[PDB]
Amino acid sequence: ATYTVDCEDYVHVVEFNPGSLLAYGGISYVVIASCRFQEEDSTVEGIEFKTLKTFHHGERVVAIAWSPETRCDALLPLLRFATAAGDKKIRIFTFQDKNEYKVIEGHSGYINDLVFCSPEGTDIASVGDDHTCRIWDLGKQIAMFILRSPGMSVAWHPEGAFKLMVAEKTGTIRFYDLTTHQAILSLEMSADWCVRNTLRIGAVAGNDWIIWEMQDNKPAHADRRMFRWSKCNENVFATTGYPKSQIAIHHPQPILIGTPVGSGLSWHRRLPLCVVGGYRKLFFWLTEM
Amino acid sequence: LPEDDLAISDEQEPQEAYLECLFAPGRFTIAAVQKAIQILRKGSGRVLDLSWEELRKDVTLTVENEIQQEEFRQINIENWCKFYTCCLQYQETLSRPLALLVHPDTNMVCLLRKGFLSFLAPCSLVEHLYLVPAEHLLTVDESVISDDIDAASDIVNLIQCLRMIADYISEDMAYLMESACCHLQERVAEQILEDLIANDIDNIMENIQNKLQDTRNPIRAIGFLLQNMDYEMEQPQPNTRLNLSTASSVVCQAICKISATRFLICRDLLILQHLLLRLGDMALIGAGQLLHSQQELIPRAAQLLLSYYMIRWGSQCLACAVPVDVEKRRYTSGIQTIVELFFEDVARKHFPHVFIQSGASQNWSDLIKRITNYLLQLLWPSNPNFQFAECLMRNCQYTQLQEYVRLLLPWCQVNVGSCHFMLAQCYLVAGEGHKALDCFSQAASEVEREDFLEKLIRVEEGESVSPRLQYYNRVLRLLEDVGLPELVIQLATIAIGEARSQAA
Amino acid sequence: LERSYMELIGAERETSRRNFRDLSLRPDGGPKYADCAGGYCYSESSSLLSATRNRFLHWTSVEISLDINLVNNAVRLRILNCSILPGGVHICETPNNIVVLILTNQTVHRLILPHPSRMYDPSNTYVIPAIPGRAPNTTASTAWLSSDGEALFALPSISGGILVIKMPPHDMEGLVTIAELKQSSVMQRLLTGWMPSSIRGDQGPAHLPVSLAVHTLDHDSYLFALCQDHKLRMWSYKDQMCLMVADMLEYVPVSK
Repeated sequence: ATYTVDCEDYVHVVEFNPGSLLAYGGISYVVIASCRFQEEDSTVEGIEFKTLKTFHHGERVVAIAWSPETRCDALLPLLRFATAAGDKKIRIFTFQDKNEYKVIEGHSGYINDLVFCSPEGTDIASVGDDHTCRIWDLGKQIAMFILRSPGMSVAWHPEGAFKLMVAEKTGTIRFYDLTTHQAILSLEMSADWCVRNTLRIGAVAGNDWIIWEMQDNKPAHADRRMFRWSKCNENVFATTGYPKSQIAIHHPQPILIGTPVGSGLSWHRRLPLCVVGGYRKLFFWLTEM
Repeated sequence: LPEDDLAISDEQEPQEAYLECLFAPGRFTIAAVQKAIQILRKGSGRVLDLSWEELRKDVTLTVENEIQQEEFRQINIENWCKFYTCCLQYQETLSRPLALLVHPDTNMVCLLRKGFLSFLAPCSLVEHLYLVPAEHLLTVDESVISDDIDAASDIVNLIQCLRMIADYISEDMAYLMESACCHLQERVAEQILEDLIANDIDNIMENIQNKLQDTRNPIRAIGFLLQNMDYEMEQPQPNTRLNLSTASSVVCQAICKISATRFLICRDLLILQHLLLRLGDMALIGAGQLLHSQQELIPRAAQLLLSYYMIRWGSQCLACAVPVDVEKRRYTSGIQTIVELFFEDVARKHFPHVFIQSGASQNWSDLIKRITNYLLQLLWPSNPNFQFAECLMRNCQYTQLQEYVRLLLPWCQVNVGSCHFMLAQCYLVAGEGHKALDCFSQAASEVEREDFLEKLIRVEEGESVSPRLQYYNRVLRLLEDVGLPELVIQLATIAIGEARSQAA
Repeated sequence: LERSYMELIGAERETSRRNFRDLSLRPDGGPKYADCAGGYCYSESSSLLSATRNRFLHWTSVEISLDINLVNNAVRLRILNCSILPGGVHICETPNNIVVLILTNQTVHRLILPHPSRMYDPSNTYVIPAIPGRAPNTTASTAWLSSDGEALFALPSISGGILVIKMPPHDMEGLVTIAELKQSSVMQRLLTGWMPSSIRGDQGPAHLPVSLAVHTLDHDSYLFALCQDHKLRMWSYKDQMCLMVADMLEYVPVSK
């Protein structure tokens, strides 16, 4: 049914999309696991995690995103991560080198989120409690933009690297184009994109959720946690109870999964599984329909 | 005048906006809303045993349930309009006056209406300037100087220029300006004009530029008016900061009326300055300053951004406050809104002797003048939002503290380590332990002797024992107290690395 | 030139951090939330030093008292065999409590309000021998004290008259006595008219009290009254006599 592995250290979980491998934020740094399709019983669609290795940094990873620059050669994995560390640092890992963004130029608050995107160069966007959104361009160029309130989430337009979304804690959702005039549009836990950016989501901690197919700007539909997007299906929407373990799949209200506390969770690169990190365990859950 | 429209999305979607506009009008009682709910349903006395928030939810849910993208928005707006009209119609039965009584203990005349109570106040200068017409403003006979420029005719010309430019903005346009103005706290005037003003102004810009050029010294004039409008000798001082001592509910409603009128005028001043700054006119650019030593509209604009910030904060504070599910300021626990709580922290009465103002000539009216003051007279004292937000935090008002968290980070001159330490605690109480750490790491409390904040006591108890490694030792303990044991340990290690105290 | 006043409005609905306190005296649309005749009362601490600082109550006529003072909560009363007639609520102060005089449609209720604890023997029910034969109109309480209470009632139809009720609260649990006051105006200063016309059982006389008001200066106890024929009358409470009258300019102040 599900596949389960105990884990020594746990924080955030991301799945590799920018290809069948998984990253566990931890206190020391990040463990890389491999999704293996094989099952020895010859029952298929049973998926295991192999813990390939623990990467060490010595600082806690709160948030992590993979770069497309990652490759696998003949056994050695060449992996690049955009990471958030406990000391309010955004880093780019290659263990050959680590880029640091900190100092005056860096965030002076907690860094809620980070995302990576690929132009003719690579861009890192990050949002903090300092009330700033920062762009890092990979010659090193930086930008610092004021937000109205602390930036809880940031994500780039899929299929459109120039536009991004920022979700401010106050609830303003902003549409940012770095290339053009910075504040293109605004709307009144996270906000994110869906599809080829054909849809915009906005999720509150009181659990109200807005759906915009970006008439007037009014949300097309709305229902009732933090939203986690089904990668292939626009209409399939995932939510969880962090503090139990109630996991809900919304498109009526199904509660598909009930595990302990849930740290963080993400969808498999092609949608079939959900990866869930609890306190002591990491888990693959297969969902169909 | 009340106006209403669709929303693009700045002041949310129409359902939220109509819910606020229905709960907030000063022509509202609970019984009329409950009677209106009966018309879109059934029911009667059972709506009395509902909480105020549950009552908001039942109204909102009732309207949504009836309605089955553009037609859905139009039909939803119309249902809310019908409901608003029905609530108002039942209410206007209450607006009938019944009697008028004077009370000699208070300095109060009390009007009795058929389900509303009223008292008479004299209008403020702000209320007089908000209302029309321009001629009536100029009909005020000159007592501090003669019939002349310093009276001021030239000033009164400028405040009506402000009001006309503001009258251009729609409610949709006004909402986008609000999203911008608190976020604004770059070379703001040029961009803020381009997006907000330039699109929504006709070529009345030439008429505005000509009239501003004709007036002699217009910067001195409208700066003196701002001083008269933020005007809340020894006699003046005595009549100013009145003596530190239902009352809250009453002045909450006054502070809302006064905040709304000021909020327009402070915006209108910003709009005219934004308009002036992006003009290619040498004469008007020269009229926007004292040349050398240089004092432009840039120093004046900063004070307007600060006044807008404090007023927009107080306007937000109208809506909310959560209860639990006589000497010690007993109102503090029992208040129903944050503006009422802010009121009571500022409590005044003219009759008691003031220890710090012994020559003062010896509560409702007194308290209004003092609440209006604390926003307007800034010097050495701490940021107003920060003091009020600390008082909220001390009374366990975490949701309310969380709502106003963004305002604790504003213009750079008003941003202090004590504010950031408050952001960190708010995030701990609201379970946002990651964001709490980011604030604790960036900001240091090396403010060992600040008597003003009850929040600093826990730092200070160790600062009396020990020196600056105590900040990390304090945050270490605070995160132990909330059960976050990775983050605790790192700070214990930071506290040793920053280092009888060693033994302790 | 003229200056504008502005008013501040507060809704008479429940305080969202308090609740109610209900009372029934005796076995029980626009009516529900819209008053027919309210008043305020102020038990000033120059007379009532024990109430320090004095309580400011609001009374709305099912009979709601809200403390609009610089103090606390509300109470409500339900009144059997409705309703409180307009002007049927009167208030005066005892040295340790506040007393409400209420007329319904023809019952007298004496309610002591325990204000120290209601916002933080209460009711005696009286039938008065004047009331079965004559309609009630206006009331003015001369006094309400801890162990006593005295009140003045005017009647409009079938004939006008003025009644004094005297109550002993603590003697035999609220017995009551009457005094009939003749309105004995021997002379009047200034103008002079007298025309007492009567035909139907529905009638008002010339000497009908239109309006009345009580007065207290040291030991001087007086009631001022206006008659239907426009006489301004000075009634001494002590002697129960009309000490002085003045006749006004004639005009029509009936519903024409």
